[PDB]
Amino acid sequence: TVTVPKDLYVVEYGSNMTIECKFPVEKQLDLAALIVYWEMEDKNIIQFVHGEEDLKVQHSSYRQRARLLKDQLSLGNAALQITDVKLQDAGVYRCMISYGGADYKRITVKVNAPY
Amino acid sequence: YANPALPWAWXXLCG
Repeated sequence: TVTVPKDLYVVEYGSNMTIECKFPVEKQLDLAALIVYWEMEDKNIIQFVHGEEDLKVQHSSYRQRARLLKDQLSLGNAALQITDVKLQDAGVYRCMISYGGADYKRITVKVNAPY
Repeated sequence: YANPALPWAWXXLCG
């Protein structure tokens, strides 16, 4: 089962965020069995297939800001890091992990502008 | 889905 440590993030304008998305890993991760999808309101952020990614399919509004952290991935955490968080980044993020079965979770991100 | 070079849509659709 895919689990999330939390399903709501409130993150500061201009900061970096890491959204987590956990799945069961045994002694070692098998890339040949793993697909990860991160999506946000019809925008494709990460489309990871057995180790393979193609920047060309990443939605323009996440270019150079959004990546799947590979060290975490190796621990069963398909963590999406988004740098320089924008107000437009607020919304519902969806992760799908396929790894000995497919499951998914939804995560709300809110962006605050403290003063 | 699941060609990494083609847009997907939620869930496991082609975009």
